[PDB]
Amino acid sequence: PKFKQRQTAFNHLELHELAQYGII
Amino acid sequence: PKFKQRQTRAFNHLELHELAQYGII
Amino acid sequence: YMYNIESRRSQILMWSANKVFEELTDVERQFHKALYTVRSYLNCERYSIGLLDMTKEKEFYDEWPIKLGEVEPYKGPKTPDGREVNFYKIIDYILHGKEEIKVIPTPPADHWTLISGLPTYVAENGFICNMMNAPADEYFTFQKGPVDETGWVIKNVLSLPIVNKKEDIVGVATFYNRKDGKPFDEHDEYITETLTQFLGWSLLNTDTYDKMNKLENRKDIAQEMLMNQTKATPEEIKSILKFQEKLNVDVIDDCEEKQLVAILKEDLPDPRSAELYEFRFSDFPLTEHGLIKCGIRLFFEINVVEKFKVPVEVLTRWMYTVRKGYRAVTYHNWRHGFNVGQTMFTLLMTGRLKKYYTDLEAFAMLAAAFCHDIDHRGTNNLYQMKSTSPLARLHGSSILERHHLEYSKTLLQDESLNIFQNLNKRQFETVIHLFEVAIIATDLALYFKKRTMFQKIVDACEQMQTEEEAIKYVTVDPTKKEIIMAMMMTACDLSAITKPWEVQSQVALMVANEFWEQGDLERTVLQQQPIPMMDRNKRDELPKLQVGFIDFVCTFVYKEFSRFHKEITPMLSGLQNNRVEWKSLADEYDAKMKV
Amino acid sequence: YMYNIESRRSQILMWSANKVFEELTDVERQFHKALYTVRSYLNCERYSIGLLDMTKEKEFYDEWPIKLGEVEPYKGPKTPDGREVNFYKIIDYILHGKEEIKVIPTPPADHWTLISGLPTYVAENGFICNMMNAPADEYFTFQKGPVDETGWVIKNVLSLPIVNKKEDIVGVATFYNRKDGKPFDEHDEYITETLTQFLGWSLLNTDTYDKMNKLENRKDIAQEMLMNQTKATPEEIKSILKFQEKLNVDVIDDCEEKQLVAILKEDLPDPRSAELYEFRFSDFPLTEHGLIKCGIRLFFEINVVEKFKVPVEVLTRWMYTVRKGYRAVTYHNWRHGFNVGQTMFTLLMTGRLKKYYTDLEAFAMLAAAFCHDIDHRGTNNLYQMKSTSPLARLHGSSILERHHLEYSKTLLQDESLNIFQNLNKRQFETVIHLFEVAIIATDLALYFKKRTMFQKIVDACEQMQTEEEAIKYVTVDPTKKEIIMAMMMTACDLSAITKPWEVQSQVALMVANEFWEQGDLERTVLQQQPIPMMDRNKRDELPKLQVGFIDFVCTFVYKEFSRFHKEITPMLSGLQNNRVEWKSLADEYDAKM
Ligand SMILES: [Mg+2]
Ligand SMILES: [Mg+2]
Ligand SMILES: [Zn+2]
Ligand SMILES: [Zn+2]
Repeated sequence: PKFKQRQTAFNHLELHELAQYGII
Repeated sequence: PKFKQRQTRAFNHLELHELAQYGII
Repeated sequence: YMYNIESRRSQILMWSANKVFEELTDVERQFHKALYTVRSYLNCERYSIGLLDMTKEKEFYDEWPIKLGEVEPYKGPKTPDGREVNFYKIIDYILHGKEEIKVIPTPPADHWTLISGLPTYVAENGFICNMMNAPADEYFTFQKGPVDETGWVIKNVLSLPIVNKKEDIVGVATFYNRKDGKPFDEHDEYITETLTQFLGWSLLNTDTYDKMNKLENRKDIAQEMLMNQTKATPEEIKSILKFQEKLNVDVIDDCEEKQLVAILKEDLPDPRSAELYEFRFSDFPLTEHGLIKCGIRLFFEINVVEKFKVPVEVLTRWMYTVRKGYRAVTYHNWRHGFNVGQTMFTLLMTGRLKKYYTDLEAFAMLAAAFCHDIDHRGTNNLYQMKSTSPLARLHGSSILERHHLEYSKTLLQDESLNIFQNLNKRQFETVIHLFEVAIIATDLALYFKKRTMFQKIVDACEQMQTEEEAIKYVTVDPTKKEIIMAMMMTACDLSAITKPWEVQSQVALMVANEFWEQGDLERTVLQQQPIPMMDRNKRDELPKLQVGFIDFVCTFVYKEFSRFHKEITPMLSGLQNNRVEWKSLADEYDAKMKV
Repeated sequence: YMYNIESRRSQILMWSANKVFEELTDVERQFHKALYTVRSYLNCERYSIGLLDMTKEKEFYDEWPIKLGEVEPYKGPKTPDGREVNFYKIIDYILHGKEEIKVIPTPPADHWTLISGLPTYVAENGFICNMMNAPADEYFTFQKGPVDETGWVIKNVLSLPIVNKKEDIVGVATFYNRKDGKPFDEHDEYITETLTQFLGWSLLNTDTYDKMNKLENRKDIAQEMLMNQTKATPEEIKSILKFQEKLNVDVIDDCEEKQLVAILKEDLPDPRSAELYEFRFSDFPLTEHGLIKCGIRLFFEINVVEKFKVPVEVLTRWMYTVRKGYRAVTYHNWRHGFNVGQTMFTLLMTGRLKKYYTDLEAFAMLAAAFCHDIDHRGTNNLYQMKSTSPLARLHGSSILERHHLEYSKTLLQDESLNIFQNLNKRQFETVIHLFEVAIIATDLALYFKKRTMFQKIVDACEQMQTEEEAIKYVTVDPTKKEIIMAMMMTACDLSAITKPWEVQSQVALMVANEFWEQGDLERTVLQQQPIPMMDRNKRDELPKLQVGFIDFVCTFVYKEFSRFHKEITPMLSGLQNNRVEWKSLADEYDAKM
């Protein structure tokens, strides 16, 4: 009886202009 | 060089009737 | 050796298991944790893992140029499932010199692993490839010299596919130099193939992680869309809180809260005029919008909106969204919710039960009473159990009452609706505790189970010589208060039995119709014979069954409350009147059976 | 031996892993699969597993009797967390003979596994217990004789706790007598402790299964509640399909469907009036209910409701449910949806594009056009990307357009709304494909990418002198039809640039207001400087930006379409007029500076 603890694309012009209109 | 295919293989006795009759249980 | 490789294998399994069972994460994060934690057990000077792009089909706008013929068809390497060999990410674990973990998103073909075709060939075929003396092979253009100017030279390569259970490949793990300089042996093939099969099974945890994040995002979107449909629009607020038509501001509620209090206190009907105090209150003359206005008045009348500075617009919009949260079912619609809330207010005020409850127990009690059957589908818990509705799998016992509590708490979570803004945290915890106590109380079963305890309380209090002793004896112990609260909620839930005969008549026809529609659903969908209460053909049996409802269920709680407080004496008296009426109708049915 | 020990351990781990990764199942099912799959590698004569009830807290109605003193306080065994030792299920695997397996829900204390206190003690403390000659020890009082009618007797016990990550104990795996006469040695202790640690980590997969089922139920409830809030009530339907007030029929619709067609065709506005055939259509003098009546009329006018025999009440409910699915945001509300659907109808009928598409294709186009911005929150994809909205985590690119597609297909998925119920499968796939193409084509980035392909189509089509050759050339290839589809969807969504100046000024103000509310949110809650288009402080710069919006986006579409069909020639002409008006507002601002 032993008890243990658990172990534990876009073009350049598109790439510029699309940013101003928030299309990206 | 060796090339191989992949290995993959509570309630009363009388109350029970009334409780069932009214849909309580 | 055999023992060493088996212990190494099993500790690979154990650490990969630990790191996939620490938390659910994507393919990169799980393989980062598992591989980096197994760095000591993979005897490799370097190794890397490139994950293939998983997009098996492409969007139509990317397929247009190929079908149009503007761009020549892709001819070259393809996975056995037919996808393109595109590695979207590489993670290099350099260990032979300085340990470093280089993440390369979208590695170009210039990457020292991809300049040789061997990951591409493994993605093309899914073959386990072991290769020795890399400069000598002619088919694969592996580097014959230093590869990163550090004098590290690729000598051996062991490339394996990781395979999803569909046989679709997900990534290529490339294990380089064997340290000992020996070629890869069947033992190290066995270790690496074990690792890669465990990783392919561990792909289930990533699969689930994405699935649950999708389910979570869809749930949060569905709840926010429901909140948009359910929350009162500002027009619905203005229909009650007529600040525009009298303060002449017309744009924003920039006026002081005392102005909104005045403008609402004049708009809400007087509770003496509309019988909001009496037990005999009937909602049939009033419209549901008038019930909203009456409910806001009831929150004013307990003098709690002013005491705790409940914002008037927030109270008004929480009462309108509560009204909108009820479905249009025959009996468990908003009208029954308001009748329970009005009966609760009547118990507090006219029943003189407020003597046992503070103002943050009456406030929470009324707010829980108004919401005790919000979004009722129209079916009892038996239909939920039998049809196996998502409610019955979500809530094990007291299915609908737990749903009504969860939805009322969800309404209170939004700051735009929260009448409990200006309360302390411990006061909010108290209110939430009494919200659960009052909403889960409404299932009839629980009532039947706790009748004994409430009877023992009332019998003990009847012997008390003075009112002050009974009040102190109740208010000392929280539990006795909770029992009285639960039986108050049940007595409000059944209050229609105590209404005058005209109300009881109609409301009983509504309850019978709802039960007949529920039983028609049971007969049509479940192919079961309904209980005669739910059978339309037993319509003529309705009155005598209603008699059985009166003397079995309600009469106990109303007799115990009539003993507890004399002011609740008339409520039982109405129940007794209703019993006589239904009994006469049952005798007429007996005459029909007598001929 | 040690090699055999590790081969057992590694095999145990691998097959428990295989069976937890076979299917996400409950704790009972996962341990049944693992233990029964590892039945050979345990090498015990018998073993059992008992799972403890997980209720850490009692419900208040079960705690009242304790506080009232009606029931004496529970004394005796308690787990280290404080839960009661209540084994709710045992699964016994009898491996000594007949290979029997039994499941005992709610085992009594009479159960031979619970007769001895050793699982109860293990739940009390979470110790690992190795017990030699179990019936000889006096403490747990094991069965000295045969356990059952079979001559099987307990000789050793190896009881271990399964531990949740919160250190709560979840079950007791009681491995009985070893196949060999040897006691359990520390090598078997190590094997079994490894097994129990793996099982305690597979508790993650069980917890995730239970969480995922709760998430799925909550999602389906939330969707059904949303469906009830969104679906047109019967009175909302009856407000349009006035069968009661004209046919003299009760609430149950027993009328002939042809009679419902007749009664609706008199209740819908005449398509020649209210300019439902014209590009100059303005929805401002019409209420949303009048727009619903118009949209039902437009579905009639393509002659599809009768040709495919789709029900009238389903169509009316679908239209009203679409109206309710649009929010009350400043510009992307139902008015924008109907203006796009009307522009689609006008492109089909007046633009003479109908000669390129079938009846079914036109029906799909009009239904997709009405739903193209359903449930728009009023913020562009940029705000979803920056605020990390659940939409942006759900849909990667074209976030809102994918949301609008998914929601409109969810609306079509309900049979009470499905206008495509009476069509064959392959037609359902065709209409769904055209729905997806049309809705996803409303992302402007996709349009910008495909401008060149559309222009190449138009340039190729201008070279033929006869219409019959042009129709044969286009209609042979599906892809050319899909490009015309995408550019029609983009030309309809941006149609307000083509509307007359009176309409355009007010719509441009509405768009500017929605963009200023967008910028307000990004400044207030995100601490970012808004783009001058979304910056309210640059209100006075609004007309100049409109000129750029005309000079950069729409002019290409309407040039290519005016080349492609002379009938769409007036639409570009209106765009040109609007540009001149914005020019009269831009240079005045340069005179004010
Ligand atoms: Mg209820
Ligand atoms: Mg859009
Ligand atoms: Zn109720
Ligand atoms: Zn749009």
